[PDB]
Amino acid sequence: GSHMLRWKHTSSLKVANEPILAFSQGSPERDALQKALKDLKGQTEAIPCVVGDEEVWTSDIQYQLSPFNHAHKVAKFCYADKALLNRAIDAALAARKEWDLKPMADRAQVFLKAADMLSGPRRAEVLAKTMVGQGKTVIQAEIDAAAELIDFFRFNAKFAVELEGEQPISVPPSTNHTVYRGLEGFVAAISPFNFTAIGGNLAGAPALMGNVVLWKPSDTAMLASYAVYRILREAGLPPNIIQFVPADGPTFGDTVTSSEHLCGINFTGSVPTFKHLWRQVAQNLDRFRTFPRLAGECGGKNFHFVHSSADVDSVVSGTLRSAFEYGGQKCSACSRLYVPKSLWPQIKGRLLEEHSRIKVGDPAEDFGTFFSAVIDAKAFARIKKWLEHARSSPSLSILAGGQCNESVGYYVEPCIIESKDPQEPIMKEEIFGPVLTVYVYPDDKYRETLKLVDSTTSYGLTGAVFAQDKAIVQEATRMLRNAAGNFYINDKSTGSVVGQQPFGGARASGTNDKPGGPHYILRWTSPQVIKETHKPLGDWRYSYMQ
Amino acid sequence: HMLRWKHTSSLKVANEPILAFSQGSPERDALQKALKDLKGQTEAIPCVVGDEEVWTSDIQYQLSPFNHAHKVAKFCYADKALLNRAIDAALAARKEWDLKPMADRAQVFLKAADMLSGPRRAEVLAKTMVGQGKTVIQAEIDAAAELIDFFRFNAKFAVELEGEQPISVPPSTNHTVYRGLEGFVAAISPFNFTAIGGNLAGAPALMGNVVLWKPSDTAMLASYAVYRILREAGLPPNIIQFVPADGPTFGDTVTSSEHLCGINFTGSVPTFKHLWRQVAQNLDRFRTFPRLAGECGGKNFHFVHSSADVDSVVSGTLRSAFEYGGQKCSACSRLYVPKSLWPQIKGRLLEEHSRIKVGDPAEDFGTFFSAVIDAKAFARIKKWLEHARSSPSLSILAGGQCNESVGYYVEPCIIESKDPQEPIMKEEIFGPVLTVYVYPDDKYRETLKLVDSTTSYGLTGAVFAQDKAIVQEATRMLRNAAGNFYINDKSTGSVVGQQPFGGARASGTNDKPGGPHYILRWTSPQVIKETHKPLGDWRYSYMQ
Repeated sequence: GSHMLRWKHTSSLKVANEPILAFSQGSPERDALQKALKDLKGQTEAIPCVVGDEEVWTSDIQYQLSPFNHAHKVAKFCYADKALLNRAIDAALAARKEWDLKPMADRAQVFLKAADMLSGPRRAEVLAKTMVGQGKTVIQAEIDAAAELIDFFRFNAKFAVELEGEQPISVPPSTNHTVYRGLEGFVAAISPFNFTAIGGNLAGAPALMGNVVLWKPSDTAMLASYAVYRILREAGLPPNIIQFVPADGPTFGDTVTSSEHLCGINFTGSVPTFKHLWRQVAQNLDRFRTFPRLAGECGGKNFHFVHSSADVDSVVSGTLRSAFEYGGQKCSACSRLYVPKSLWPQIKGRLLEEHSRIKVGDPAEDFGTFFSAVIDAKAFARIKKWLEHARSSPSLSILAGGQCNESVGYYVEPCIIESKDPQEPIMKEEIFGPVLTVYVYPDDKYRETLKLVDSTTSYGLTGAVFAQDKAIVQEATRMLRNAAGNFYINDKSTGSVVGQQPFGGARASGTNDKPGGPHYILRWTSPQVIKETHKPLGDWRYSYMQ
Repeated sequence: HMLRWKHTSSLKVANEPILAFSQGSPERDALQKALKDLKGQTEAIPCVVGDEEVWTSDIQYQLSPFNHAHKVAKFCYADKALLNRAIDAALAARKEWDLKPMADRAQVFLKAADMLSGPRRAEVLAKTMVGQGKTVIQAEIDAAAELIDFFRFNAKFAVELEGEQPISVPPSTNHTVYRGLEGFVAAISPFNFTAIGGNLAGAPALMGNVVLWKPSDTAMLASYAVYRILREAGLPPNIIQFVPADGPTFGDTVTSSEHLCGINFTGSVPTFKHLWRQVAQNLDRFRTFPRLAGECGGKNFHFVHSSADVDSVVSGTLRSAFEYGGQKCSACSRLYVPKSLWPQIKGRLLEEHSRIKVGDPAEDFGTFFSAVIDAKAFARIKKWLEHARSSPSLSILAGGQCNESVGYYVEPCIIESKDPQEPIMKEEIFGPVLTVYVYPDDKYRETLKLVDSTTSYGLTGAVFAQDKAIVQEATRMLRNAAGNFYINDKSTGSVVGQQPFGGARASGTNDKPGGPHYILRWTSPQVIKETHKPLGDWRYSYMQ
């Protein structure tokens, strides 16, 4: 009755959130970051595609510009052509079986080592590249390229190693065991400009689970994304496990959805693009060896709802941060504020006062900067068009800000707008800029207004309620159950922390796979169950048949 | 502390015993009585929307497979209008159900499980026997044990899922709310397991969803019995709508609703692909991205190494290939045998074959298996038998007969193929048809590669061998050839909580019903962060 398959005990991992640094004057991290910023001034990095260990250049040359000084080309890179993408697929597939068979703990080690590199010796580098290339301030780069990315790597490693301990029941005469296989084929990872960490997670989490990946990073985050890629390779990621393949979006999607070996798309970006990819997979369903798994996070139109019992100062500070940090370029950013008439004079006064103190400028040169330029010319143009809409629309009034200037960087001042119409298009459409719209509701219609918060937009990502009345908090929490996948009581709608607020929402906001939580990795494994029976089978007949 | 989170508890459950049905036993007496209760009976089964029993003019009949003159049920197809009303009524009931504590929803399923275990066991077994053509033991493992286990184990998994909570750090408290999906779920269940219908509709309902359940026409009698048990166990109105319907009509209607949030499907590859494509076509109409779960069949193998225990190969293969007429997504239909063992295995298979009784499972408990499910299945299987008679690379070694004059009767059939790539080695027949390929002993490794490469499927498979090195090698080589992989056991008969069931390649999405993660497909988590102290400045210290 000897067991021919032997299963080894699996270990556990102790991890904690990466501490956020203060960057106080005289601190080593402030000095190190200033040096790293200086190291990037006037520099352009030539960033190749990487397939296996080969640096590959195509003729389709592209540039990443510094958002706050667009004369500065921070990187020159190139778009992979269809030939290179297909070569990358073939090479990844040829490397997959060995990587998938590697113990989970050994794959995890790569990510734990990368996390330690990011935490210590490479922190200043990835922060500086995120600041200069994506226009983040010190603290926005810190929470993203350091803390969040590090946390994704450590927490997903923990969740993955511990997943192997989730095993079925065995009853004599048999032993049952679940093998957490990677997906058979390759995964396409498509990451956004606004968080360096998201690129690391979109490519990294599937790789952790035994997959091979073609990673198309965001053009406007290339410098920091490549830094992360190199760190993973230095941390021991073998060749052909993650292919670094910047590419034209449509071209990339066409190529990966045309491969019989596509097994997943891990996407963060626009609703229309996610839908397009979903439709391409559906169109090509007959060619795939298996059913591809699509994961998408697709944005929001997020709210701060204020009840008359709210702490005014908390509303003001939390809303200013949520609406304007990183120029409002977060899928979680507050863009609609609902205020009761009774509190509006106080809140309006405070918002306008604090608004006048917000500094917009160069985040590398002036650490006094609250936020800097938006990401690129396309974003600038879109935001400018909304500001013009606000000026023309009778129902919209600009209370503060409204200016923009793209002569040196893509600079947009923080803008506060009041709408008399809770259904105005500006209350519905995601702007991805520093543009806050306020709707003032009569206190006596708070319940009807909560229904409007829930029904006005197509999105379901984040939202906050500010209130100190328990009954109201309970009621609002029930009414807004599906209006936000990340819901906040007396805190701002942005700044989810890995392991604390797993992030994601439904409605138009995506598939809600909750990166940052313990279940996200399950999308990237296809379990097999093995039953070994240790005694001979008896007769095919059953006793009741006699 | 505006929000207080009541502590969650654990739930202890064990597998339901499989009963022996020995002479004089309470279960055998009860089953015989229940079978007698069904003889000559036709139940008129309505659509059920809320508590309303609804009849349309589109009358349909379920026939007893082994005696098709016996109409075991008269039912009707829900039209587009009725399906749309069912959606509307379900959606209006959803919020209250979703807000009900997980433990309270679980209680309905635990009560249903106890009913199925005891007072309703004979009923659901008998209805599965008479309506779907199962023998006593096949009905027992399905309508009792598997269904009871789905209900108890999913309840345990769901209650314990609420204990999976994030880290809280002062001054904030974080909590995950495992919300049901917003919208309705369409459950589309197959004829071949009463339990699967219960799971496809029941698991999403457990997680706070509302469901339109289209049961299989050819399993209507037992499916409605399960539905009624759920309602009696406390399932409120409009949580599961009982809506038999024409397949295309049902799919067209649910995929046309802006409120579709999931399809839980078990059935054919082409139908699943069609539904997937309908959802993709209508993406712009949906309020959210619908979640499709599909289990889509297999072309499953038993691979024999020369060191195998021959008697185990023989009994395991006869069971896997022929129990319930081979009408399992897990059934062995391709057997690979080394030349050195073939004279033994051939001789034993052919001798035991002659002893297999095919007949009426209600009247003769000596029956190994009975008629296949319906006229369409009979015709498809006959086409394959005719192909075997035509093809020069295929030889019928035993069986090959069929007769639909009284029931849809197909004898067990054993075929040898000289071509390991013959279409019969690739395509799912869903009948009692076993094809054998004999390989030279010294080419076992090349043959393992063929096991992996020949078909489009990835569901079940077994290796019979008593050599550790060979088992380790085969296990590695066949890693993606089977999502349920067996060493020295038959490829069918997965048990909830022991062998979570499913596979990839063309076999579906592999969500592993029967395991702890399946329920995650039917929840959309929300995380609530409550901060207990006023927020500070919007400025940061490093800015000063």
